[PDB]
Amino acid sequence: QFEERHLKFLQQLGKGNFGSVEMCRYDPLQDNTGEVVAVKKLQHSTEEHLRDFEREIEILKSLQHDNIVKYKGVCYSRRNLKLIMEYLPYGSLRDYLQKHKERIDHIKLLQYTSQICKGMEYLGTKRYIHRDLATRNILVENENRVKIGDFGLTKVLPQDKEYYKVKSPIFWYAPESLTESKFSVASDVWSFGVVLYELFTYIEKSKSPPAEFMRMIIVTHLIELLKNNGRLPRPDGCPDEIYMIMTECWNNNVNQRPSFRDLALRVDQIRDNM
Ligand SMILES: Cn1cc(-c2cn3nccc3c(-c3cnn(C4(CC#N)CN(CC(F)(F)F)C4)c3)n2)cn1
Repeated sequence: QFEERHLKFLQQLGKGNFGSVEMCRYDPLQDNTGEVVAVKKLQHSTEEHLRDFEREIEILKSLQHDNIVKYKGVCYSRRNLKLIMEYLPYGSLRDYLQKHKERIDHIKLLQYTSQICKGMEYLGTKRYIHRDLATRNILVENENRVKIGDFGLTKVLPQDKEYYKVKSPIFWYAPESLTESKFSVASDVWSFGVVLYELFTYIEKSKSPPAEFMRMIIVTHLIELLKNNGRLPRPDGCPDEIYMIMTECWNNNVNQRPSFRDLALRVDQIRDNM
């Protein structure tokens, strides 16, 4: 339990469609000497958004893993519920890699890739489908650790099904998520391939998945493009096996995409060889 009176707004960290993350000092002693935390809150007073936010909070609370942002608790002002989590001083991987592209080499990129795989494999064991796997949702803990930092779109698989139908980051979506709104471990694997692309292009704005797909061309055009095996290009200086991994994640057939256990095995091998 966290007291609103002891939660001191420090700075804006990020913003989404219906939420925002802030850096706060949590100090019961009242002299700004306590612990710095990250706080997620909703933008406005809504019921459909609030119901989704409560489900998201219970999803995060249920997760305990080295590569998943740590849940700390909740803060009530009932409405207006706030999610308290650990603050990761280096911020998003999307921004971090854009800022330090000169200093980060392929071994480091493969270290981050492996950790994303491990975090994803753990989601799988819980039957959770992330649905929003992108570098913007990965946070940097330190130079040797990244964590999946947001679960706003995360769904729980039905007990008897390998997919969840929910009626959007379209440039990261698998074809069946675009055509049939079907989300699975396999569509999270497709999105992982897009993350691998993002990392090996060092977040070059002109080479981003929206930039590239729009040049190759909206949901209707993207469906046709993917059906005709239009794909993101090979990033400049890409190691051969990393491009083959991307290609395999992007198979139109759900059943021919690799597993997260196997991606972790393959990425660790490519990294060890270099
Ligand atoms: C120096 N520095 C540190 C940070 C920092 C630290 N932390 N520690 C926890 C979370 C963050 C974040 C952060 C930024 N964006 N995000 C999100 C995407 C994701 N992970 C979640 N948000 C979703 C919505 F709540 F806004 F809806 C966007 C999170 N930024 C920014 N600059």
